[PDB]
Amino acid sequence: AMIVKEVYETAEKIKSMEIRGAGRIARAAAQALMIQAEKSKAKEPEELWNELKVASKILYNTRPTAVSLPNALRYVMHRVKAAYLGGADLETLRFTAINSAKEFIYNSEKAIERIGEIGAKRIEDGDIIMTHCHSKAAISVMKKAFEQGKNIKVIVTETRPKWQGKITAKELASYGIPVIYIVDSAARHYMKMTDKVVMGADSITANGAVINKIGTSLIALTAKEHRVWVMIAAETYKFHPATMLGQLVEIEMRDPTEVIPEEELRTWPKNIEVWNPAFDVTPPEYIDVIITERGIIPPYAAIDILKEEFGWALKYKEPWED
Amino acid sequence: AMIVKEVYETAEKIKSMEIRGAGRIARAAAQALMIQAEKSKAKEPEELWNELKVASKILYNTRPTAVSLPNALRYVMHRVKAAYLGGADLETLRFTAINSAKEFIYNSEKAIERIGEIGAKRIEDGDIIMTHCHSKAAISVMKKAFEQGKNIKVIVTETRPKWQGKITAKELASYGIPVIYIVDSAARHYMKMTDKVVMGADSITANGAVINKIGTSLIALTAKEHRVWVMIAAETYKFHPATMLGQLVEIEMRDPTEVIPEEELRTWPKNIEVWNPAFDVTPPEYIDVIITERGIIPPYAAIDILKEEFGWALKYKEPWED
Amino acid sequence: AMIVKEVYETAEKIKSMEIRGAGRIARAAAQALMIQAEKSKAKEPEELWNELKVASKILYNTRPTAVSLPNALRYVMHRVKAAYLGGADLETLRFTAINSAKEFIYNSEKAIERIGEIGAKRIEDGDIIMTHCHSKAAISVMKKAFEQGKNIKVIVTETRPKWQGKITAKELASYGIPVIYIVDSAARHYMKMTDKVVMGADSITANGAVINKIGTSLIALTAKEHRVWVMIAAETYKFHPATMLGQLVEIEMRDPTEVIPEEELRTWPKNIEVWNPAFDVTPPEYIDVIITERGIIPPYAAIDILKEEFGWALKYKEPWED
Amino acid sequence: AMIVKEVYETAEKIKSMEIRGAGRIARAAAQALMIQAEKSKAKEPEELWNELKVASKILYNTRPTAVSLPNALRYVMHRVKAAYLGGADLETLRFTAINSAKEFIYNSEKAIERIGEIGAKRIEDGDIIMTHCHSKAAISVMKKAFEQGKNIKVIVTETRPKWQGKITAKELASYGIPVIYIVDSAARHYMKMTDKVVMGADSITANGAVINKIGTSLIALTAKEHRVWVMIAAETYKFHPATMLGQLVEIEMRDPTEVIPEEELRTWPKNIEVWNPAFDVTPPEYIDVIITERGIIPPYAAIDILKEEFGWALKYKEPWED
Amino acid sequence: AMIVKEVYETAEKIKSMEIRGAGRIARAAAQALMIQAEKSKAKEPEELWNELKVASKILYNTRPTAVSLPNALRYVMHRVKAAYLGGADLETLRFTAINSAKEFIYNSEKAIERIGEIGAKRIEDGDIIMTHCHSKAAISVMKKAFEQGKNIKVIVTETRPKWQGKITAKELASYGIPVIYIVDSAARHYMKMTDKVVMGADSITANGAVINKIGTSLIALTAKEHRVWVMIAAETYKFHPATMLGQLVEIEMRDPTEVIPEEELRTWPKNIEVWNPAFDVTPPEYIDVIITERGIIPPYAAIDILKEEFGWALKYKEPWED
Amino acid sequence: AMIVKEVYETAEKIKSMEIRGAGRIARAAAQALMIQAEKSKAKEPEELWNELKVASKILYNTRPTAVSLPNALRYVMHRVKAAYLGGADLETLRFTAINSAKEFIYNSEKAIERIGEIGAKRIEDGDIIMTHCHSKAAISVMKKAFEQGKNIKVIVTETRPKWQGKITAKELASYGIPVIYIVDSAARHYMKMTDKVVMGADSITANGAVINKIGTSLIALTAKEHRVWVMIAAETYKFHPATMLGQLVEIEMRDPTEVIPEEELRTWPKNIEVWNPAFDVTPPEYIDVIITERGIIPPYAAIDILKEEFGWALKYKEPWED
Ligand SMILES: O=C(COP(=O)(O)O)[C@H](O)[C@H](O)COP(=O)(O)O
Ligand SMILES: O=C(COP(=O)(O)O)[C@H](O)[C@H](O)COP(=O)(O)O
Ligand SMILES: O=C(COP(=O)(O)O)[C@H](O)[C@H](O)COP(=O)(O)O
Ligand SMILES: O=C(COP(=O)(O)O)[C@H](O)[C@H](O)COP(=O)(O)O
Ligand SMILES: O=C(COP(=O)(O)O)[C@H](O)[C@H](O)COP(=O)(O)O
Ligand SMILES: O=C(COP(=O)(O)O)[C@H](O)[C@H](O)COP(=O)(O)O
Ligand SMILES: [Cl-]
Ligand SMILES: [Cl-]
Ligand SMILES: [K+]
Ligand SMILES: [K+]
Ligand SMILES: [K+]
Ligand SMILES: [K+]
Ligand SMILES: [K+]
Ligand SMILES: [K+]
Repeated sequence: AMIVKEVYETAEKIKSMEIRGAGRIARAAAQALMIQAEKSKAKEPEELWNELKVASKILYNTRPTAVSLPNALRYVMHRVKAAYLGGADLETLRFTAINSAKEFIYNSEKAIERIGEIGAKRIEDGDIIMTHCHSKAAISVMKKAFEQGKNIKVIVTETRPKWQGKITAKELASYGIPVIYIVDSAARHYMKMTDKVVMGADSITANGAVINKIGTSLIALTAKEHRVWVMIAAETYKFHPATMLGQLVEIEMRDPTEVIPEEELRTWPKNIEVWNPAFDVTPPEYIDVIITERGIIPPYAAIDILKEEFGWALKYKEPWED
Repeated sequence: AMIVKEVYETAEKIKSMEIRGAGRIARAAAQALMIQAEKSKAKEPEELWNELKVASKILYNTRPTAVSLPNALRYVMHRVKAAYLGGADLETLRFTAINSAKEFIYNSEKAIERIGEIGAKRIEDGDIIMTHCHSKAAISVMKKAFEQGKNIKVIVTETRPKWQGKITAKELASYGIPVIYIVDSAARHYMKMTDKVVMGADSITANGAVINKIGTSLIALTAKEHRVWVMIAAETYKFHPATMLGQLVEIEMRDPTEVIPEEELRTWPKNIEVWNPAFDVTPPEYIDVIITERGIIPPYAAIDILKEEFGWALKYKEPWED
Repeated sequence: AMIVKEVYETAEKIKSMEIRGAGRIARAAAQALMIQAEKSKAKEPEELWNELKVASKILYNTRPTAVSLPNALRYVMHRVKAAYLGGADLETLRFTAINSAKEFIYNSEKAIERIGEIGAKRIEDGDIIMTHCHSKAAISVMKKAFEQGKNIKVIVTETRPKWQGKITAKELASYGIPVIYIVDSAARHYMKMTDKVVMGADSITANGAVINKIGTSLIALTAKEHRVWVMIAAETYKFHPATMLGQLVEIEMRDPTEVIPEEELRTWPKNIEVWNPAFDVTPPEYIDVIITERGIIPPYAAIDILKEEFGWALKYKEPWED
Repeated sequence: AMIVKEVYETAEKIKSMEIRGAGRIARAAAQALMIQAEKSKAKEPEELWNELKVASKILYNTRPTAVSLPNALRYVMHRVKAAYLGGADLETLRFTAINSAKEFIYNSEKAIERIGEIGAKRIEDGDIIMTHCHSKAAISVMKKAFEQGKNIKVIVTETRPKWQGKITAKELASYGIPVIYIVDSAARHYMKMTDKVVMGADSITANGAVINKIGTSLIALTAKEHRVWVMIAAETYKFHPATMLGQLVEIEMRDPTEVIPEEELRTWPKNIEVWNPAFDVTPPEYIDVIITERGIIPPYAAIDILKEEFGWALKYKEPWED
Repeated sequence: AMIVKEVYETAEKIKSMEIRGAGRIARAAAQALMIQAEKSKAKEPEELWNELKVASKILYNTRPTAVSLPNALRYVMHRVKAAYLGGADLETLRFTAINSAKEFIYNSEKAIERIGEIGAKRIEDGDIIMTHCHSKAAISVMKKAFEQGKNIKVIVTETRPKWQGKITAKELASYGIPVIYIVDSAARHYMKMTDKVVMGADSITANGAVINKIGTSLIALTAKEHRVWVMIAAETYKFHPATMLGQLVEIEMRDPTEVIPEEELRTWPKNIEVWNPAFDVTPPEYIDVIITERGIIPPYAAIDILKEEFGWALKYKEPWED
Repeated sequence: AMIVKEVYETAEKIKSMEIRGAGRIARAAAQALMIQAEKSKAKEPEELWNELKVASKILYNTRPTAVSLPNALRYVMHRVKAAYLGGADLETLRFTAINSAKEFIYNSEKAIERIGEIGAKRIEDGDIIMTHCHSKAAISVMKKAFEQGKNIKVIVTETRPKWQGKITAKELASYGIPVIYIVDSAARHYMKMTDKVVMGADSITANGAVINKIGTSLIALTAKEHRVWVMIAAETYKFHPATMLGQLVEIEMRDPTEVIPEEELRTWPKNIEVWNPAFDVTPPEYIDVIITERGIIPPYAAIDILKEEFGWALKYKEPWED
């Protein structure tokens, strides 16, 4: 297949984390499919279809843990598959792909804005909020509550090894929100003064577990310990359909040099191994609510989001497979 | 008073953490008093006594949290005080100081070796041990168990912000112990595969609480969560006499530029504050045993170590005060 | 608008708690809209519509915490509103108000009887049951169990500050049920002998939390500590629609002189503040089941009752608004 | 009245536990109805209908606790009853009974197979799995994970008093799976080395509680203590519809001589009573997932399985009742 | 036999709770013995000895639960008994009684002062403290922290049925301390805002359990739930020696008319029983420290206080017994 | 050495468990050293010393887990050793062996009686008590309570694999105590009706952990879940000195054919391994008190019993070593 440059570059940027965060990765995948479709020099429906399948596979094979990425490719490719198999001609097939992409992208933006509005109602004047990593859905909540006049402060954890917390601290301070920045290890120490914990998600499973940046689960555990509300801000496309049929979520292991720079690491002895898991699993007993664009649910209702939105597709193969 | 150079330099090195770890800080303080005494050009007992009081105050005012430092100065200064007040002449007073210092220093070395031997009996062939920071008492335990032929591995957490875990990983690997190095945030994720947790202490309180490097308490919490043994390796001079009469232990707050380098931090906006607590408090319910040079105790027997060894001195003022 | 006397009187009696209990308040509110529609001297539909709107606002601004009140008002006014906007003449609009209110009242009564039949199946012969406040729904359960010939005893807590427990003790004893009356403080001490706890609700939230009379959450906490089943008897109109989209339930703060009578309180020093929250929040982890007129549910299924009964109205404004 | 000997023999064998296991019991009851219908010498539909009702009652009165049995009888009898009341003639009613019986049996076999395929995806290479009693649904899970090439080992508890664990041990070993066999008392002692607990169910209630062989609740309690996953493998026909309306599940008390043999027991004095409950109740907080043939659910979604499959029947009497 | 009216009046006042609080009751008993000895018209030592024994018995039979009372009687009577049996003459035995009484009283006053000084060091500036009942030992703590210039605020629970919280509220406010006054039921609701719980004790047992005013156990349970420190301020004479040898502490059941006044209660039907326990048992896992006049201890060191102070007396009968 | 027949026989009977129970084993071991000293035909002290050493080694290499055995051996042999090294002639050494052994036996018997008197004070009229295995110390408690006229019932668990519970059930019933006999698996199911749990010990460690018959820790876990008091009746010679200096208690693994009789086990597949741990470890958090002959202690005071009774011997070698 003739795959445009933009697919390869998007995929590279997803792998190296120049494009990061689960929502954004998903939109970048949709965007990459859109562009494959705009620029295809294919002449028959079958050549575009083959290109879109191949592009989808390229994009799916970047980072495994955030289900947002394949849910975006499915959103597009289910619709493209149905049009192709229904006898669509070339320009019809192209436009199904382009318009599906745009639609996912728009709904993603709108879901995040609505999660903001719903989640902000739970934030109260004077609240100290602790967060972790950098999540646009969680930030949407904190930004909105501040826009409503509530005087909040946010405790931002630095989020080793990639320092996502620096992104969050700078962004929240740019909206005028006072920030306290701490190392991850200090989360129990400051949990007494915290009123709420607001974090994002990469995948949410059928039984209510949340997969999110390495350390989330520790934060949640000590939050529960201290009876501090744990709120997870997550779009419907963070819910993981394959877990309904027993699939385990793969935890991505990333390069040890994100932890210890190559310069330093090559001087270390062989009998030291560096392990660098980028995500951990938080069980539902430590989460009080998930804030989606359709409402607040307990984590044990994740299964209902999945049955409503994604169950239908589980009988079929992935829409990009042969 | 005429204070020798070595007192000022020791104190500076303690403050900047070029001399670090609670045991070592204490020995460096004893050592500094020893040298003030060796080199004093005082002519009367009262001039040396005044110099030793002043030196003690200099040393006490470096870092507040590890009670090892004042317990060492007390060990020396109680003995010096009693000799001075008993009418000691100059050379007698000098030697009381020098010999007391040496004695603390020797007993410290021997206590750590014995903690090693006692703690190693609790480590079993095949054990995966998790640790935090860099503690010579904890390391003594792991080194000894490896010397006994037990095939162990150690999970070393990096210990932000000062990276003490790098010291530990390199030291344990130099003895031939296989090391797995992880960020602090990954401690819950790897707690399932961990058999034992072995950490040090800076201060242990009357009710059994352990004050140790920022993050210890999170590690302990998730250890308890997973029914993983939490063992604290601590010399008797880590027990904190003033807590028997209600004293709270001060948590040292260190410079924000240890978290975010000055180059980067000066570019950040004013409405971000960086908080850098160097220690946290682990309650006794999350500790299974303390390994001292006199045995294994439950954390609730800390009070007995204190009553035996230090209660006597609480009626009196600090031995270096006027 | 020409608001009839029974509306003002009902509103004063809800406010002063001469009419109290969440179900009874809701039925009284529907009865008041009923009497307004009956006696209105309106000539136009637009005039009666406007009277019912104003009556509704009066009734809604009485006590904030029990969502039964607005759910009753909505039940009548969604129906009145749809009639009005579909051109109903005067007598059609009138009958729609009167009939919808009678429907609400009749369904409320049947729901309570059915809650009793369902809940009584979980009560066993010889059971000691502890309750709190005065809940018609909880009493329905206990009364039905006793009529089945189960030999029960009920421990009734006094329920400060308003003494609702006196109502409960005399009601149960007048049905022939043996009663043990205790102070709220004694709930842990007698939890060892209790087999079941049965309490009502004022509001149940999307995440499964139960808002009920101050003290409820303490009793639930210690029931859970002791593995004593906590059952909340509640009608579907106790479920709180706005919590689906993030709203917090307002906790009513009633007058200090309910706690300390005015004649005593005026003599107390100024630096004493009396705080009188009329409700607390029991988290779903301390509740075993909610008994609704449609069946036994776990508390985390509250979101399903809400989705199916109330979710449709949330995109619209309140049916009594301009 | 003219009941074939296969109905009586099936009943005897259920009661004596020659036919045992909840799914197998349900298959054997459907089969017994099948045979009554095939061999009936009835000449009129009302007479066949009577035999099916009497045979249903005889099979229902065998063992109380596993709801699979009545759910099987209902599956056949709801269909038979609708055909009888719809005017079906003899051969039509006969066929309805035979074919409904056959479908239940075939659905049961397929459901156990699908549970295996779904549950096996949760099992990872190198897993130690603990199980209890003998459950074909739990075994299907382990058998499929092993066929996928996962090197698992299974800890099998003996399961007093009837020794069902001997069946499990010999069966898993015949498939190639290594087994560690222990007494029920040792389950906490080996919970440290276990990665997963996989058990079956007799009845699952509307609140998510699982009723299973005596001792299950203990294993789940200590598994929870240790953060070991508890997975319950259970077909939809193990869900108990009467619990939706408050019914308590009856715990079967079996003969004391299963505990102590008759010869020994008759020598014991009369102030010893032997108590032999065959099942216990595990609360939903100690269960991570239930694996049904429709997917993985949190136990709190048991109510959703009940609503969509069984709720409809609750307004009617039992299809075998007069 | 010739008992002075002050003994009888002291006893009446203890029984009616005109003299109340464990420490005050013990002081009043020592004082009553003092007065019997001062005013005795006995002419022989055996006759004074008899009066002291009879008066001890009368004071012992007033209120059972607070061990301070018998410990005060023992303090005086062990000394009196050793003087009588050592041959003391009249004036010698008289003086032994007077002076032992005086020492107990003076030691009690000093002990409460020292508890204040020790406990106040645990209180930090800005602390919200919750308390229960009226305890002079707990109040000494708050009063001293305020005198040190810590801006504290105290949540005082009303303490039904005798309203001891009104004493506490008015007393702390008279010292300048702001008070929030609430019903006992609201303790969980305000536990989120509380930094510390500070209560007293009637008896502390050999296993670390604290027996204190009804409701204490509830407050400690929810404090533990919230990670709020529970501190018990208690003199050494609140430790219960008979528990070392297995004795159960008797929980006083007081008149029902303290709960419901006589006038109302006589109108109630006979199938209502009012139960009025005046104390409950808080287990040691819910207590962080006991603050004695000898220092801070974990509750598990209660046995050490008992061993060193009281153990000696357990082989003897009560010093007032024949 | 000329070892008498009774030593070899006693050692075989400990090994085969014809002599079992930790206290009884200890008394049998002392009785065997006694008989060796009685019948020895030694001529020199050095010869008898050497016989007693060898006899001791034989007796110690029988069963490893109950420290009562070596503590008995030490009791006799510390004394024999000190006599020998202080020049005792033949008859003096002999008498020292015989007398020390008789002293151990007499003190063991008195300790058990006294444990009974102390423990029975914690048992109340109407109590349901659950026990496990067969512990003379626990039986002493129950038997004394029943002789005081407390109307108790005892739930006795069968205690697989060796059925020690049959011994317990018949012993208690022969004293007139009502007995309910159940399988170990049923302990959680009947924990709701139990008021107290009373069990023995084999070894108690420095950190407060109790090593007792397999299953003990499970019963303790669920007692704790249900707030049922767990009391361990144990003599001071059940406390384990070497744990003070870090030693782990060896858990005895007994023969697989205790679980599955040889005639059945030889027919089972090779990939089944039967594991038969005779003991487990109950952590101190699940124990309320230890009842020793010196009084009630919390489990965390085990270290005090050890320090005062046994600590002195730890710097020396075992008194039967070369
Ligand atoms: O764990 C991360 C980022 O992972 P990484 O940095 O590894 O992509 C974020 O919390 C989620 O992705 C959700 O973010 P959002 O709410 O922005 O979707
Ligand atoms: O918390 C630290 C180091 O603090 P820092 O790096 O701030 O000195 C170590 O665990 C203890 O000091 C004990 O170490 P040791 O066992 O070596 O005394
Ligand atoms: O909290 C209360 C009463 O509040 P108040 O007395 O302040 O109105 C009752 O438990 C519920 O309202 C339920 O009662 P019911 O089941 O009767 O609706
Ligand atoms: O409790 C038992 C057997 O009871 P019994 O031995 O008393 O029949 C099994 O775990 C379930 O019945 C599940 O079995 P399956 O998964 O085979 O249905
Ligand atoms: O329980 C009470 C009072 O009981 P009552 O009101 O029944 O006497 C107090 O908390 C303690 O007695 C401590 O008091 P203090 O610290 O004053 O000794
Ligand atoms: O664990 C057992 C017996 O082990 P076994 O039967 O394997 O010897 C008993 O509970 C203790 O030994 C205490 O018994 P006692 O209190 O009688 O010493
Ligand atoms: Cl709310
Ligand atoms: Cl051990
Ligand atoms: K907090
Ligand atoms: K582990
Ligand atoms: K109970
Ligand atoms: K495990
Ligand atoms: K708090
Ligand atoms: K119980």
